[PDB]
Amino acid sequence: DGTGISLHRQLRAIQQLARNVQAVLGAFERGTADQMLHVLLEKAPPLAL
Amino acid sequence: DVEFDALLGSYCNTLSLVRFLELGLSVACVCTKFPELAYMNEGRVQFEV
Repeated sequence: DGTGISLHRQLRAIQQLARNVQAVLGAFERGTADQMLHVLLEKAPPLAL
Repeated sequence: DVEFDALLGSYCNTLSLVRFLELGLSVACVCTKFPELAYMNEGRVQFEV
């Protein structure tokens, strides 16, 4: 509506968006490393054996 | 015999626009524009006598 109220809470929106997008992209950098050890775990046989 | 039928005129009016401000009612009210009435919750005026 043009009122400053709409401005600030829009910042909060742009803010929260940037924070989740930031969070899910890094989920693939950890996903990978986790993906590894598990794929490393699926593949891996114990030492004892 | 030569005949015709004619449109002898076309009339329109003017829709007239009144302003609350050119009125005497406007003395019975203080008017202010408050674009955030949407975002308000409870407004209050308080008096002392």
